[PDB]
Amino acid sequence: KWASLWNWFNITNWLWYIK
Repeated sequence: KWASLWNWFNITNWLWYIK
């Protein structure tokens, strides 16, 4: 299902900190 959009939607929180 559309449950394959949150696994990355939460990454933009820490990954944004990594970059």
